[PDB]
Amino acid sequence: MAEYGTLLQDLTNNITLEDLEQLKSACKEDIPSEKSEEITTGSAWFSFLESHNKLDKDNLSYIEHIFEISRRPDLLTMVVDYRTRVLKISEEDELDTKLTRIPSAKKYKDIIRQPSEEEIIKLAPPPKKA
Repeated sequence: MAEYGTLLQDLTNNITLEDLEQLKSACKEDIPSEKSEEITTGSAWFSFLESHNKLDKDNLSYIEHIFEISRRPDLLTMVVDYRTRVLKISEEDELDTKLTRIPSAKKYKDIIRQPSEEEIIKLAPPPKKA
């Protein structure tokens, strides 16, 4: 999920305001013009997209299309290459399986799973004054 954030950020880094409008132009059919006005960045778009059902942490099919229909294979390439690269890392077997709440396979949330890994938390370099 983090790589995905950076992925979008990476193409966003290569995303020009002009290029975005091209994406937006292509997205005129998928994304509303009322929101296109505030899409001054790939981040602004992805954020809107994220805020909406246009872009999940792993769903880039619609965006990858934008990058495809638009004449900017450089951004698409990052998304495309990332798709496989992160997929090659996060080699999930239950990706094709639509099983959600399956205590017989999937793990329930009755157990409290904390995301704060305080074990390897000392490896972070925060800008706090000593």
